[PDB]
Amino acid sequence: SWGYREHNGPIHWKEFFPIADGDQQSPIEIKTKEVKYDSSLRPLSIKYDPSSAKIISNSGHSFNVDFDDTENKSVLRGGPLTGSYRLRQVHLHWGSADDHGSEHIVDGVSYAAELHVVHWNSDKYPSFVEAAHEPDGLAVLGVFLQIGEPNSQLQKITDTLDSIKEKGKQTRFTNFDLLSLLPPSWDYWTYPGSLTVPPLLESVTWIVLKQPINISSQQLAKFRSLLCTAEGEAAAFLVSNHRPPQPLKGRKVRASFH
Ligand SMILES: CC(=O)Nc1nnc(S(N)(=O)=O)s1
Ligand SMILES: [Zn+2]
Repeated sequence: SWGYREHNGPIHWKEFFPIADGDQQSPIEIKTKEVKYDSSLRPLSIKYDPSSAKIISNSGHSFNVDFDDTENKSVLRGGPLTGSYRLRQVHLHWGSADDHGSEHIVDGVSYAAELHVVHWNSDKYPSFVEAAHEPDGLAVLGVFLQIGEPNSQLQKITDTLDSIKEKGKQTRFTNFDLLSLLPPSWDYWTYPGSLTVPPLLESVTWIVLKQPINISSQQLAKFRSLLCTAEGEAAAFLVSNHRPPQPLKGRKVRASFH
């Protein structure tokens, strides 16, 4: 089974999922010199209801804050999107050390971590499962985290880490102000890509914010104390869970800003 360890890591993924070498894989390196502004891009419209969050858990590959997507209370619209995309989950990627943990990298630079807000096209498809199999089915908002002062908006999440240390563990997580976690500026880059974890489906319209948010070194270290293994099973820490940048393959990276 896949993972981020030496024997089941990203370089080995093509062995289980041939699509790992697809033409629209994520993440990628964003080279600002090659980015083209597109006036046809609309401003992002983000409406998040704090009552949407339901639970947080350890999937074995990251922590997952799952939201109730039966309702249309939390949705993402605008940007490069056509229609409304319902909020589904929030998770985080990091590396074994502060100097290299983000999935997407900018001009050869890796941030310390990267937050992903996963949405699906509820306007066209019946469920996230089916949307995940369509080119225009998913939209993932990426937020870079860079080392800085402690971020009090992460406390709610970090306080639960011990209760979901083991893979499979979960605890109730509600009344979460996701919006306040985003940077003040929503300027972003967008390109067609895929999920960064198996099944690596190429159904994602990526929206990566340019402005990063802060996290202290102490805070980030807590996520590395999570295990990618289950209780009663041989232990292994989830010290790193980011996929290396993938070949752009001629895709166009667009900027919503000048
Ligand atoms: C259930 C679900 O959301 N699966 C995902 N797989 N990859 C994702 S990511 N890292 O590309 O946002 S989300
Ligand atoms: Zn992710």
